[PDB]
Amino acid sequence: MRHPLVMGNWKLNGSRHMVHELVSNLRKELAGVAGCAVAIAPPEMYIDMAKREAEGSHIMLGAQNVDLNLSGAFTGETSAAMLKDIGAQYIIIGHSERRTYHKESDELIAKKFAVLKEQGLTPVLCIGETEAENEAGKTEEVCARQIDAVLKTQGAAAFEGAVIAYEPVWAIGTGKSATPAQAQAVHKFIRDHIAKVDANIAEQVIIQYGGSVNASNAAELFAQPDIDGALVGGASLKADAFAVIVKAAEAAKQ
Amino acid sequence: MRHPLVMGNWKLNGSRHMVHELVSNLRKELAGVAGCAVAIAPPEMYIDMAKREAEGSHIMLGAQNVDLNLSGAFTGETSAAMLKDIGAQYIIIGHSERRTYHKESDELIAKKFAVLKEQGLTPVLCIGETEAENEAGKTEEVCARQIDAVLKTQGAAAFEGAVIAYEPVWAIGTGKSATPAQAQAVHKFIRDHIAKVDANIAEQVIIQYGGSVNASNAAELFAQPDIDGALVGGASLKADAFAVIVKAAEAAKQA
Ligand SMILES: [Cl-]
Repeated sequence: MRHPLVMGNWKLNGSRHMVHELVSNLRKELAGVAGCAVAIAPPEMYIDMAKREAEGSHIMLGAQNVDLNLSGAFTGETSAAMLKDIGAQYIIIGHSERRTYHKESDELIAKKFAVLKEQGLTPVLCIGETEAENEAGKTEEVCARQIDAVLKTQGAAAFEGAVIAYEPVWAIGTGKSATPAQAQAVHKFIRDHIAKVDANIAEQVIIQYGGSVNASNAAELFAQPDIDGALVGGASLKADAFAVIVKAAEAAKQ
Repeated sequence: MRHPLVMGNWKLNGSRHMVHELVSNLRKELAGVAGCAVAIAPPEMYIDMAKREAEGSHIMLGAQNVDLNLSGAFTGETSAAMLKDIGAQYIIIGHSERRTYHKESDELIAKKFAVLKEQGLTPVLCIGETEAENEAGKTEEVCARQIDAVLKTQGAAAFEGAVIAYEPVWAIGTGKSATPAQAQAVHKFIRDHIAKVDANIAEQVIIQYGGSVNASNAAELFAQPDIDGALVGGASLKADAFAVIVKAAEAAKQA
């Protein structure tokens, strides 16, 4: 029985005003929630402020990316040691926006995963297939490759305490939609793939859905046995909507 | 005359403890400075804390990079609107570490310059030639090309109130250093290049030296007429050393 995790990826959205309002409203909307863990990833300059504002709540912090070095002559980079130092626990790596827009390779993302692991932070490893890969029936091949970049170079124990987020990139448009059954099939495949190396590790990995989640499909999605929560995008910017998703995850896994 | 600017590029160095200690020590060491402007660029997650620690001093804040979007579905990016909101003013763009390790193009860097000007922020445009380029006699061609990415798309007016930092990249990990005379010749070339388009704008541009600057060598660099300060790396992590540099710039440019 895995404790669910709902994480808000704020993407490139935030301000001093917005952080104060949204974190305060999240605390209020999440009052009484005990059965679903909650994390947020504001833009990096606001992590400190958000952590301090989250004091008194159960909201955990996180970040949207990390680089490979801990310190040194690396102007503009993000250090895992510094993310740990300001209080970010859940660090998104390999998001589709970075694999695409920033050409981040599977191997680079696996290096990120390793640095996070060495610092004692929790990677949120994003994986998923494109429109063409999905059409060609390559969903499993792609997800296995993206996972193997870590599994084959770092061992199954690399996944102890880790999170994977499955992004059905192929379903981004309003023309295509992933059903809970389709999502479940991919999550089961992911878990089964790790289980071939270590069944115990596979059992404890948190596999979040990273496709669009709303109040009308959350119950069904979270009703699936291998779906352990969600990495939420736009809905994370509105406290009421985000809390509905968190409560649905709590209700489903109780 | 041009009022000098000494800016500390902390690079990938910082922690809450380090920020508090360093900013406190900088406040003390720089409290008596009048004739040199000072900025610091901590790692992005520490800008807010550093800005709050600097309140009450003349230390200005800055950042080490920016991306192109103000907001939206751009996981992991840095927004100029957010840098403005948290209090950063001097934004380093095109640093040699980013042109090399992150393959940032002249054109990308010029787009970053434009977004910063749209937000009322001050670009610190880094330019400079590699070991191979220096060996090939292309110092001027390279600097001209990197500057032209902005000048030929946004005009000389884009350089109002802006800063340029010249990095002799050929001096990094080669065990060599540019002499003050060599640095001065490059700075005068950069200024003359902009002057071909607008002499007035060229006279007011702050052109910082971005090679290695140390408490020991700051005076000899700041004695040069077209060197208006420095973008300091390692010495920026020790308040005593950084203050010696600031004071050297103040003394060199003082009435
Ligand atoms: Cl110090």
